[PDB]
Amino acid sequence: TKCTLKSFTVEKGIYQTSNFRVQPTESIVRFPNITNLCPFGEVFNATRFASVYAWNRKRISNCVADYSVLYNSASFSTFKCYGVSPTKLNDLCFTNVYADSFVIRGDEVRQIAPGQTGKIADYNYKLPDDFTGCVIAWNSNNLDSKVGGNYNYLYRLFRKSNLKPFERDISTEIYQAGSTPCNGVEGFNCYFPLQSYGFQPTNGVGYQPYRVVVLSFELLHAPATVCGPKKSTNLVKNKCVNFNFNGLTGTGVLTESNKKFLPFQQFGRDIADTTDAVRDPQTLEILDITPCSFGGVSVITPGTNTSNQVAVLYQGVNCTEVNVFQTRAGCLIGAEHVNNSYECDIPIGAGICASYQTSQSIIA
Amino acid sequence: EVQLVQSGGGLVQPGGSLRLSCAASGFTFSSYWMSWVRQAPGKGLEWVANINQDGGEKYYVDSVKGRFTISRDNAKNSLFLQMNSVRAEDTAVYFCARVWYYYGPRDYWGQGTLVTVSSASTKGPSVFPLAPSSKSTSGGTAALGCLVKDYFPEPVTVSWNSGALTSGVHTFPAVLQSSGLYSLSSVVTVPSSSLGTQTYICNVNHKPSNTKVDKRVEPKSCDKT
Amino acid sequence: IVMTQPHSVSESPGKTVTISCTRSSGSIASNYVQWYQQRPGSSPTTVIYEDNQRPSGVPDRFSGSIDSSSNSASLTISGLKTEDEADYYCQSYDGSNHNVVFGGGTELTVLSQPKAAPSVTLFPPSSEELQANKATLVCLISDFYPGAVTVAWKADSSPVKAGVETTTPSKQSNNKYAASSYLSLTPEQWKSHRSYSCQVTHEGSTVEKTVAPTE
Ligand SMILES: *[C@@H]1O[C@H](CO)[C@@H](O)[C@H](O)[C@H]1NC(C)=O
Ligand SMILES: *[C@@H]1O[C@H](CO)[C@@H](O)[C@H](O)[C@H]1NC(C)=O
Ligand SMILES: *[C@@H]1O[C@H](CO)[C@@H](O)[C@H](O)[C@H]1NC(C)=O
Repeated sequence: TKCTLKSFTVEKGIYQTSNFRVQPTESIVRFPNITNLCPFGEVFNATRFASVYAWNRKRISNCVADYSVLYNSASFSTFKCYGVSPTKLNDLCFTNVYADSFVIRGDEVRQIAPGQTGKIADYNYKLPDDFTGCVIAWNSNNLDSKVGGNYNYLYRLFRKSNLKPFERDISTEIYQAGSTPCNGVEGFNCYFPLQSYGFQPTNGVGYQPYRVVVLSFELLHAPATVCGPKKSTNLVKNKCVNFNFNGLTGTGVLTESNKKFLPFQQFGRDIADTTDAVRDPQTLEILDITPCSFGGVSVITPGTNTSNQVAVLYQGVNCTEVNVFQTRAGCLIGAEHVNNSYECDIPIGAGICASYQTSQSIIA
Repeated sequence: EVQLVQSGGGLVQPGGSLRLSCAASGFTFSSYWMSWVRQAPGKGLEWVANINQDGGEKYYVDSVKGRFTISRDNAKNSLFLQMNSVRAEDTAVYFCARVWYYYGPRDYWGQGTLVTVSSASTKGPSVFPLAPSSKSTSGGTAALGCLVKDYFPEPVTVSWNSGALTSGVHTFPAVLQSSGLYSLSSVVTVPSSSLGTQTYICNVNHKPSNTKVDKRVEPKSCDKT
Repeated sequence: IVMTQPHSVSESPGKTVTISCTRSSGSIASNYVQWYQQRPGSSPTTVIYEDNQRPSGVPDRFSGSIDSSSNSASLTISGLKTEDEADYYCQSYDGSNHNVVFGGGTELTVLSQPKAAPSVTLFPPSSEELQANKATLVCLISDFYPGAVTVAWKADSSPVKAGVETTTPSKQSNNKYAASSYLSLTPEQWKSHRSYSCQVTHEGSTVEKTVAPTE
């Protein structure tokens, strides 16, 4: 009070000193049920693949691509990534996901990698240098043990032109050893650009169905369309917190209310265009919003000449969010409530006045 | 924050077995796999078995396939590993560790369970000194000690006169001979000045039995020194 | 399938010495490679996982790479000091039948004790244990830095090695060892050999000492 009034001796009265404010302690983040799961199931266990070179591409759109099902299973065999860190895939949003898939054998899993080129570097699907993604290759020897060794996934071999990153080597050009073109069926040094499958169940361990679904990522300037789910905290009530709901973000308490919103209605506003009601994302309960307690601090002093003990008056605040005596204008901390009525000496508000009487103590 | 504990076994025998319990606490025990890894004395690490979330799949190794039963109760957040028909090569310390993801390492390991198979149960053995006479009174480093043989447990802490004739003791662990025979021996350094001055009396500290018999050593002072 | 790994390795505080882990079948670039550290007398701990990356807490001196030449791996452990002298293991998921294969281990140590020749101290049997037929042979040696104890036994006429067994050394006060030997004896055949020599070639001399069986 002396610091604000710029003096050393003050007289009787109620002086304004400062303005206190309660700060939010914790933070609550609420997101609704995780719906619209990305259909990543059909990418692994489905109908047969077209061919090795004729691989099919499946783009990704706005969805919820959860990764807790890929690196948490045992049906796969290889999960070696190339700088992806699957432990943090739930907190990373991408825009371009390439769900390449084809059929290879057990010995061709090694030849398909950015660090090991060769047979699959210029004759079939090639991989770039960066290749932000993980290779998913599992042993498909569960029911792909048909008789006769059906060779329908014929991979094109001995091709001249090198294959491009994320492309297909579709070229019906016969193998020419360096002579005149035959333009026929295995003529003068001619070989049709096709190789024979047929990895029968009684052929070998290395020659087995090993359908691999190659997966990669790519970032662009477009907004994040594909990303994993988000987290959610526990609901708290009757406390000045900082809520972080789906669309709203602010501070204030979150108590119960008797208001009833329409099915489509989510938010809630007052006459002065201020947020005062919110709806729970997870459950169905209208949560009321009320700003936390603020206001100025006033002191009731009997004058530094007589004595030096003073009181404080937190104006407008309840006495639970701060001897103590709840008045109609705050909580007068530092005074006793006497029943005898006297003349008003120091005005406080709503009739209640203070004075320095008898052992000497501030009365209200 | 994650501090796992496990117990439930101090000694086993062929035929009769027990069930190891790994108490899961600290972290969230509802989104992680579990697997057991044992460690043999003087060897590396061996993968025992794996387990799914609650009851999905119980992957075993071809070594213990048919004589080990693993279980996991996701409700009470506990991991139970019951044994049956314990073999001879199963003498190893088992560790409990959670799996971050099926293709990753183990985040937090347990504390270890001393599960050993040993016959020749608790008995009272005798101690025999060394009596350095022939080529240890003046040749090389003069020293002497004791020898505890054929003792079942391992609580022995060989001292000298209960802290009255100590001059530097370097005691090394014993070794199993065939199935239950352990030969423990201690050694203390002597400055080669009190060989015929004060007779040494080695004392044993066997907790189960009472091996308080201080066997008198016989220094052959008339042969060499 | 087995994971090969060198048994022991020792050097002085200075440059780095990597630890190799060569596979036997399959590809090394098909799954991740982890390296655990097991302190003597406690539980193991993870140092490096996904060798191309490294976790927090562990200093960045511990590095590792992937060698797809012959399906092997390397753990370039830099900054060799006293707080890193422990054991390390190799691990990589390779078994298609849901089997986690581990390595063999290592004995990476440091060099702080000078070179010294171990003394040859043979202890003959006594009379108290020699009641009817009972005795032992103690050829405990001390004052030696390397733990690779290499001793021999010969009853003055033949290198008797039946039931050969050595004693495991323990860490002494100033980083020493007390590796001894315990060879099997003959209870009812003490008169077959009237002398017993203990030879040792543990990087030093080869002097042998003889004793008397019963006197
Ligand atoms: C296919 O694989 C998925 C793995 O994402 C698994 O959840 C599902 O049960 C499998 N079967 C079918 C019929 O989708
Ligand atoms: C889905 O929404 C309902 C509606 O309140 C809720 O009870 C349930 O807990 C939600 N599911 C999850 C997984 O949060
Ligand atoms: C202040 O808080 C108390 C305690 O909950 C409550 O009973 C009272 O209604 C609140 N308001 C006032 C003006 O006292």
